[PDB]
Amino acid sequence: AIRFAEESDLFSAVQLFSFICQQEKEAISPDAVKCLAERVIEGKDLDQETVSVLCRALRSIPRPHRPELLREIGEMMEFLGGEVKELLELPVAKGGLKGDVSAGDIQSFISKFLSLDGLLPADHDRPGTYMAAIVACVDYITERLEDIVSDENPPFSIIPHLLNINMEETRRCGQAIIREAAEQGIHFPTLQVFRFLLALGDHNMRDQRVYRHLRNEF
Amino acid sequence: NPWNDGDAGWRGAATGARANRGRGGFRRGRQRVQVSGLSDETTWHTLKDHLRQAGEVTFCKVFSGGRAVVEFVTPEDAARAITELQASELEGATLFLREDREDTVLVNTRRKIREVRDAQLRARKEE
Amino acid sequence: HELVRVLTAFARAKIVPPKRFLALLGRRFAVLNKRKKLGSLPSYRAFVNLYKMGHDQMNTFRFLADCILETIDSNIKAEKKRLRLAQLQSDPHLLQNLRARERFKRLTELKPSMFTKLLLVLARFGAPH
Amino acid sequence: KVFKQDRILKQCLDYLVESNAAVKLSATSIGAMLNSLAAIRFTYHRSVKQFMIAISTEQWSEMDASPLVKIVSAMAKLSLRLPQVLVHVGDRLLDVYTFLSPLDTALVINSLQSIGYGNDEVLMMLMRHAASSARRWDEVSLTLLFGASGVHRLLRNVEVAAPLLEQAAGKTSSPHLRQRIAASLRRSALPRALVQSSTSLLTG
Repeated sequence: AIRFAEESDLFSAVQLFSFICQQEKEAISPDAVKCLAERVIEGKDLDQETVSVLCRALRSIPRPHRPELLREIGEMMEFLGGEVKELLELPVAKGGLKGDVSAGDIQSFISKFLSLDGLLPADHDRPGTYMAAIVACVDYITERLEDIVSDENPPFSIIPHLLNINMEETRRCGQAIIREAAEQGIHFPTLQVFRFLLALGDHNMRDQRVYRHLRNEF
Repeated sequence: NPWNDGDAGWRGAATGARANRGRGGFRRGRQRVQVSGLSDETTWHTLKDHLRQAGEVTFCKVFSGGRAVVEFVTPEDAARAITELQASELEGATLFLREDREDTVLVNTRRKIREVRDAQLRARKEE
Repeated sequence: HELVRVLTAFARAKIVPPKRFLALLGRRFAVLNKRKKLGSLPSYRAFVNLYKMGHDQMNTFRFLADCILETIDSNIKAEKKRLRLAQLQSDPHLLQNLRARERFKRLTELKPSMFTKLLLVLARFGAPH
Repeated sequence: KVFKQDRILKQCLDYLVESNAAVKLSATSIGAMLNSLAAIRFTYHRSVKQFMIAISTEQWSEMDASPLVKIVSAMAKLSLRLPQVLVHVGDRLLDVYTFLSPLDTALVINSLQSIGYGNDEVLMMLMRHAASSARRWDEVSLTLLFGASGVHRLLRNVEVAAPLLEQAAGKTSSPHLRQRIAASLRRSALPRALVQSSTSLLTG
């Protein structure tokens, strides 16, 4: 890994990083991938599914090793946040997310990027680009809330992740999704209804339009 | 029923009151007799225990008021049970037994003895 | 109402529908319902249509039933509001039956002979009473 | 796996009582944990005793019979004779004894006999219940009952023993058990005619 900081290409570097992050604990060393950290951080344009692969590799860091590579994790966070921020406003002609039409495709992407938060400890801050990217996702879903829910595959699976984020801003979007659903009169299985009711209880949101729907559905 | 449309509900949920029934041990680390006069407390286990004295049982189900239906394994398990366990005593709930001599298949069995005899009767009437 | 008209014309021609397409229309009914509330009579029209070409998706029926109940509830609440505001200011058998019939028609916008079949089908579905 | 690592299980069983989590646990979970701890012959008995003491009176008041028999069996196989919990079990058994299956009665009789429980009237009522369902007993229940330690004392009255004596001769087939019951008959208060008649068919 020492020589591959300059004798490797970005695609090969990220593929090797993914392979190493997928390996078991007993054959993982920090110093090996600490160099790949600054090797793969540099990039210009990368496909959405490939950056999703990088997010998956970021997830796959073993938990005891995780505190050791916190700085590399933060640098990767900054890079991927900048890339997703540039990617959201790109048109669908170049694969950008603003020209997308479906609900599964996005929920496969913002779900990974939002679950990516659970890496840094609670007593630590978050990268500025990461927070701005979360804000960008919130705006991108609030601008087209109506078509996402009306799909045959509703996006409700993304609801918990936004509520997992300490960021309050995300709670407004999470509540807005179920608000539009209540104004749409959808039906849910009883387990999902109870889960949403518990989520209402924990974060003590004070919306009234969804209160009637939750009461009738419970 | 259609309004359930496959929703398991709270009966099939994973509530803490459901794992209590699971007394397995948590080891591996994850033709039919109509019987009346029983007590509603009488479990199906006690039902099988009492009426297996006559013959083996595949299915059995209780109803409110002591009415219950039991399906036998073989016709011999029935031919003995229809007349042996009548008015026997169990848990202060002396049983009274009736047997559905007509079956969902035996009705079609009776259809032909009905119709050929009807043809004979018609021949008699014509003559 | 255009989609309800589409449904009743399709029923008039007695075609064999692509049931998935009907379910998609039923789902979009609630999308359009936000702009303008669907009437009780059009909603029951759609109910009897989707009944008579063998639709079995439940949720489409549930939305229409809840819409009809919502219309009835809103009418009753408006009547009670009027009576409360009035409070805040401070053969003979036919003679009796005319008031009941007019109140029924004013409230649910439908005959009893057809309300009593909507309740019949809802009971048939096994909905919680 | 029958993995004997008691020095590890001691940590978990200390944690269960340190956090006061032994009281809110479901009864079935307790009846499985203790039965499992009675499978590898646990050694640090004092911690198990402190675990047993923690559960309060409210819990014993309405436990189902099926976890209760598991708990008493786990206590017996662990060779525990706690005084103030046996009275709870004894008075709680007053209300649910009719619901016990024949296997449960057979298990309860020997589980109580092996722990030195000496409240005679409850064992007599259990024996009466067992004799009531005498026609409903299979071979395993006969082995668990007639093979109990010191069963001679539980052969007291004539009408509480005869109803099950026949079934014993008819069903069980191991000669060793036949000789055991024949020998045990001689140390009871049953009359000589009945003892002689029973041993006339039992021995074999």
